[PDB]
Amino acid sequence: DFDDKVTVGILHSLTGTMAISESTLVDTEKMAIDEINAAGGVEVDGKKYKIEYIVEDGASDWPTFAEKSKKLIDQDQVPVVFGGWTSASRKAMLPVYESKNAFLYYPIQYEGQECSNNIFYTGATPNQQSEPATKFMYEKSPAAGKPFFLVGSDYVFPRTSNTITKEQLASLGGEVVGEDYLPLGNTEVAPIIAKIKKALPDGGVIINTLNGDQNVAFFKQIQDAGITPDNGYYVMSYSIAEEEISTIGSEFLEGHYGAWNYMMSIDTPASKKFAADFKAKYGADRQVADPQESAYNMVYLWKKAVEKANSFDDDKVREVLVGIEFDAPQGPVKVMPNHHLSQTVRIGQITADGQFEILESTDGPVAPQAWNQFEPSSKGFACDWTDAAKGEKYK
Ligand SMILES: [Ca+2]
Ligand SMILES: [Ca+2]
Ligand SMILES: [Ca+2]
Ligand SMILES: [Ca+2]
Ligand SMILES: [Ca+2]
Repeated sequence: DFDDKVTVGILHSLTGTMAISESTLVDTEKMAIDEINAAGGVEVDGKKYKIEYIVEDGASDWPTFAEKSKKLIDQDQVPVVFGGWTSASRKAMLPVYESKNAFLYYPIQYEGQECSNNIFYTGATPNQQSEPATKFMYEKSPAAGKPFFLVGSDYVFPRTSNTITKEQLASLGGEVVGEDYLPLGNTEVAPIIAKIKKALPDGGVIINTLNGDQNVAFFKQIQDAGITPDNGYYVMSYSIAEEEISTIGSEFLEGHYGAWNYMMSIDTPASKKFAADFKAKYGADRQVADPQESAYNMVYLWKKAVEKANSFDDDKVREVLVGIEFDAPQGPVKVMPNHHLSQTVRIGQITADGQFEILESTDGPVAPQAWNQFEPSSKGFACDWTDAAKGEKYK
């Protein structure tokens, strides 16, 4: 059957405000592991290893993400941890993975402005998400030319994302008329609705960087207040997709937008097979979306790197993972010298049944910019972990 076992770590929020988003990632990672095990496992030095896993609950709590990371690295001695969602959770974890010279694989869309030697990324950087989204909302949406109002959670991802949006929209000649943050999990949206009505009396663009289940209150409250597509108000969201939409109800999201690398509505054999397999394993009701596709790819990229390294030692796997390619559900993906993923970019409008109608797509994959080329501190910097004269951040 198999010669031996390897145990990997899985670390995600199964409780608290982020469980709405992260719970389905554990199921997707498990599906990649079960597919790999059914195909014969991972081959190292002529021997077939079964992939086993340990799942730790990060509990929507950043200090918990750091403590569970110490446990998986030092107690369980896993060769990789698949995990994280919030940039807060990842920033709390980063010093653990760096100080122990370990390996986190992180799948979620984020702000960039980071290039850890101890982290690989499958989530969009801003040039693979928010930069094309900003341009599409300002030039092509029904609110083209109108001002932007920024709403997000009070932590590093939304604050950094919105800094980049402000520089970009300034360069396009657009205007920001509002920027408000809610504490993560906070459901009191009424004061921000009053600010939107005063700043955008004739409709416009709302950039949503809310993370986790406060999104439920946000979409329900804005609709009840008449901040709707029919009244000329369009939301572009970066941190929810088909799974969360299924929990909230598509009646609340129809006509709003998203920007992702994978969407369940991609009409390819690879996309249809991923969605069919997920539903066959976990139920007909179950969606797939970008966060899940990102998490799925992590497990297959890791497995391809191990087989090329002929080692589970993360020191060697991290070296060899740069340049690994995969025929993913979204299309072809490639791990770059900056530890991020070249990915295809899609703009979608949410339909009555909670799918994206794909309106804009790149002809092929876009190279990720870890260091943002709109933000003044990062302009002209890159990351390249393959060259000792380059590293984390060089001109
Ligand atoms: Ca739960
Ligand atoms: Ca190590
Ligand atoms: Ca991705
Ligand atoms: Ca309508
Ligand atoms: Ca870069």
